[PDB]
Amino acid sequence: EMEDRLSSESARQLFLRALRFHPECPKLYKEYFRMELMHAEKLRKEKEEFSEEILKGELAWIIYKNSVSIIKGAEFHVSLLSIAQLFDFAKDLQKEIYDDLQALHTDDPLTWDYVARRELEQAKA
Amino acid sequence: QLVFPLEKEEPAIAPIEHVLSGWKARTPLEQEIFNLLHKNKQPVTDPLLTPVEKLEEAKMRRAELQRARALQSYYEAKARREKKIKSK
Amino acid sequence: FLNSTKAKLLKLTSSSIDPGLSIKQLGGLYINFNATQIKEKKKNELLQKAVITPDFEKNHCVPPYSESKYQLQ
Repeated sequence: EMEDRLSSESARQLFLRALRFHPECPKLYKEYFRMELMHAEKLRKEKEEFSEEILKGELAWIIYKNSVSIIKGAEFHVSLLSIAQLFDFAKDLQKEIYDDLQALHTDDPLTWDYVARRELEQAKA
Repeated sequence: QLVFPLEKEEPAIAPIEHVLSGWKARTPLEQEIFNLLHKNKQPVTDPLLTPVEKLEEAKMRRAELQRARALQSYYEAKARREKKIKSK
Repeated sequence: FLNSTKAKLLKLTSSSIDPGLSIKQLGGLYINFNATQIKEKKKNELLQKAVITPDFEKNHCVPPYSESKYQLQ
């Protein structure tokens, strides 16, 4: 629907119905999260060629809170961040999710490791 | 030849876009998505792809259909360019 | 075919949507669209139902090639 027929709204219903059949599949949540961020890019370029809240990526941010609630996992929350970094727009969305990583997810080794590797990223030696 | 009953029948397989209109929202995700959409100007479903049951607001939706129809022309008009470009 | 969209021609997003399953992960498509797997299976299954068997050399007398219907009954 998206990449061929260019219909964002029809693809949304196919995703939303898919979650009711499979409420616990993380792959469905990540692809749905990615899909809305794709919808934001189409609208940003639409404005350049010629609603503010969606253009900020708020509509994808709703998915993030709900998905974290259903799937209480450290790896899944970090996974949603990876797609978020891939989209250049709305760095606050990447900032918001990253901040929640430390506060919400603690006492688990993976979260502390990710913070360490981010800091990693003759004089140059 | 005469076929009885005279009333015609809709084809066996609905092509998805007719089906997706029937679905509604019950889970908290679909509530929040729909609420944010309706407070804005963005529509839930496709006007041209999804048919509906056969005044001033109706004219605006007709105008929205024309802009939506104009958009699909633009992306198709855009696509043909690189196809000619890649052919070159 | 699996991933050849016109959105790939009109680069509008950095990424695409990835379905986990792939054509190569499966056996592949049954048909070809340019210039045989099942026929290999039929050839292999037919070969497994062969009268030439292990211990064929071990057998002292070969079973008869063909028999009348009356004798079998």
